[PDB]
Amino acid sequence: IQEQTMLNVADNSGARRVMCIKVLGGSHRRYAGVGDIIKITIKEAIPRGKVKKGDVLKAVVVRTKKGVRRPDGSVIRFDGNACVLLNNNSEQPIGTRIFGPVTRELRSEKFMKIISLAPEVL
Amino acid sequence: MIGLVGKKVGMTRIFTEDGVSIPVTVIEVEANRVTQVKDLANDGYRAIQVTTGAKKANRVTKPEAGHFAKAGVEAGRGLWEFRLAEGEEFTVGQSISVELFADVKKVDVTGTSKGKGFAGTVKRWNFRTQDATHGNSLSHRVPGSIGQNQTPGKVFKGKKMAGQMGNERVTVQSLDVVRVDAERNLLLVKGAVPGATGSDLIVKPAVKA
Amino acid sequence: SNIIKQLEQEQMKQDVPSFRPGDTVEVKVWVVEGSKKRLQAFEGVVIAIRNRGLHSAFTVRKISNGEGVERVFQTHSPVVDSISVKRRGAVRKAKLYYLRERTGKAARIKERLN
Amino acid sequence: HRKSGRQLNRNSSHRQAMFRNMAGSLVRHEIIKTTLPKAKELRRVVEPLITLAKTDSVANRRLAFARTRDNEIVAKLFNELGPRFASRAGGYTRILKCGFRAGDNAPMAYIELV
RNA sequence: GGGGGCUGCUCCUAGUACGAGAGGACCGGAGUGGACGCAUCACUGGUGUUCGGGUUGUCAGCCAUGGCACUGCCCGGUAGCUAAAUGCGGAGAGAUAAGUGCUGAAAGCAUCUAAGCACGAAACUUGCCCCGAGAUGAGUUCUCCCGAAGGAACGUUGAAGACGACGACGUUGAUAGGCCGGGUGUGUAAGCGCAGCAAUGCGUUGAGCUAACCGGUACUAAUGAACCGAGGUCUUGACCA
RNA sequence: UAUCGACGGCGGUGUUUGGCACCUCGAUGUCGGCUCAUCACAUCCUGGGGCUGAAGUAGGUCCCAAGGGUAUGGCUGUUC
RNA sequence: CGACACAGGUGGUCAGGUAGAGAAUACCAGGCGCUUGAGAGAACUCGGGUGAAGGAACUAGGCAAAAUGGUGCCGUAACU
Repeated sequence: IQEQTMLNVADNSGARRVMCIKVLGGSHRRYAGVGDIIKITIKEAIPRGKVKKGDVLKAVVVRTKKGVRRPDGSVIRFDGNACVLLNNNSEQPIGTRIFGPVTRELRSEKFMKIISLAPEVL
Repeated sequence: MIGLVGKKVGMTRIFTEDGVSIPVTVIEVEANRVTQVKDLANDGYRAIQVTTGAKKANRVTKPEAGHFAKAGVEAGRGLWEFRLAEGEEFTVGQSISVELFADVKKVDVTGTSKGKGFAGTVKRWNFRTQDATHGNSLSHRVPGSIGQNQTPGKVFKGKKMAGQMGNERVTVQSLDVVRVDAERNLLLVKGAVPGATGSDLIVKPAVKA
Repeated sequence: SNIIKQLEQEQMKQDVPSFRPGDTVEVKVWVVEGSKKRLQAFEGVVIAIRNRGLHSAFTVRKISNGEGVERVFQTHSPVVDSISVKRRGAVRKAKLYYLRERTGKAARIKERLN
Repeated sequence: HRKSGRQLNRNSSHRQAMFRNMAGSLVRHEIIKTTLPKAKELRRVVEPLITLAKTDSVANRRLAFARTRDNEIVAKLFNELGPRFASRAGGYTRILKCGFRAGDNAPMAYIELV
């Protein structure tokens, strides 16, 4: 995942697709991986209620195409890319429910509230 | 006999009741004829041969001792016909692996890891690699930056780069001795051992097991 | 045996490799890995062709299980975390061992079909 | 590089041909004279080309006149030079080196058919 | 003689010390990440005019099976090498500056100084890895040798190699090939039966063909003979007889 | 006199500009960029310290020190 | 003809020899082999093929390359 990339949304906030812009604390030539919080600007969504289409917010990458290897030696790959929108309230999703599975290292050590709302875990 | 030495044959494995299945590196440990033993001293930190013990020389074995008591003695190698040995010289120099080697015993095996010419920063001193799209930019094994501040257009000697190698000594500790068997008097070491096949590797009672 | 397969019958001992996998065959796998609080019960997942696996250390293959976002991944059978498998749909054809497709083309008449 | 594969002294094509011919030479006349990487690979052009041409049958000689374009030395490979090698496996037609000849300095034996 | 390790996050310590509250640390001990450095691939993944298949034109009468466009084109693709792969990369010890002190005068007080002295910097030296007898204190050891010790030339192949080398073997041989077997790659054969009007659809065949690995096995392939070829220098330092 | 700091006075550097024009004037391919090698420091930090309008935290200023690290991107050919 | 046994230039007739829309590839007839050699599986340069994921982010400009691309049916906008 790099800047100007189009990924899908995982929460029911009204947004459909998202376009990456920048990554927080990542001075590298094009990049944004699973677990990294990035500044974004949704493209397709509901242009009313609360100006969705056009606004810039933050999000957390959950699924990507690139394959990641695990301690056992097996690599896993997904179809496309997805992310979850978060508000000002320190690492808190703006949506109600989440869609799609999540990683393990993203539970215990880092987020404990995201796992509680996660339906699947690989 | 601070330890013995053999030639790496290859890597196999032996499933033992106790413990669990684990790869084993076969090492040829055979007849040697140590005529003398060269002892080195640690002057500051520069190896230097104190003396050499022949078939009969109490004038050299004495200095060898004491210096050891002073803990100033360095690694010990002795003029050998095939492979090394220590207290083996005093006897006659003629000995077999059966005399020194038991199984299930822990030993420290050191050796020079395996000419490859010039290599890329990565394949070289383990440098990582361009993860992320960095790899997509087909810039796989490249630091991407020879050095900061284009001016000087110089690369800090530090700023590790590419170069020559092959043609590094490593002493892996805690290497359990599975067993001594094969067509010839060999040794079965648990796991892997530094260096390629045919390379000379030494054995030594595990300093700490 | 030879000094190449003489040191491979132990680790991952050739546990009677289930007749199938074979072509379209979709045998539901198993599991027993913890990853979390070690109390993991059984599990289930559909498969497909995309067969794979050699002599000594063979492996299932590209699972290609529809359920969920999609699929992929697979543990080599046998494995420390392995148990017996079972059957499913009876054969089909094309060329099992290397059967691409099935991916980038998975619908009704499209999947479970050559 | 890699292990010792074939040996294309010239290019790709010049390297099936050359085998055919210099294959029928060691059956039309029990004497031939090439070079070093000479008929050593032509020792192969013949046997195969013998065996599969051993016992007379339908799907045997049909392989003979396929590598060797000639009716003369494809018939004399049977009913002669077989049966003539009845109870003999291999050794069909070997040959030992010989001093290099004039012109192009290239040592050469003389195939022959024992 | 050549060289590097820099930085960040998290846990324990604290929601404690400090503070009205808000707010909010530290020393130290650990785990890990990013980045930059010698190798190795078993695992995951990328390559292939080896190979298998489909198919157009044309020739062998058709069929079968093949030649040609120096893989006809198209589809797939094994080994090695590789990478988005994997294993490894200290601590510690020593010395000054700024500075902190001791003892102590010149000024019988005082004073880190003026003599002397105790400590004190990621950097420096070392550790560690690599190169290295042309390392100009230009090495060490053993044996052989001053008319015969030893050595160069050749032949068969590489764990080798960019033309002048290196390494292994040379019948006290398995080094290479053949054969067989082992370990692998493809996918249903020839023929015939009944198939069928035919393409080719069936049955007999879950049948053949093929290999740039390994083992067994000398069966085959590693002579003969020539030749480069110095001969224990001189003076003296001690011992043996 | 934490910090800021006029008037006036005394200097160092020579990266700027001005001046002179002593030298070249019997010809050493431009600008910018790129690629690649070495050197320097008027240290932006890391390290050790002083002061504070220094409670703590976070900062401001200053000293020793360059060992390492001091490294990148979007628009514009463009150097502000 | 071009200073040369110079891959340059130079008019007419044979455009029904055999497979396709055709004077497009393959192949009789006829003609020819008059466009310097030998031995290991480097770097570099000239032509070219294939490359995962993104894909013009390169560039003065998509230059280059590629894509579409036969035939039949359906259907076909602004403008004129």
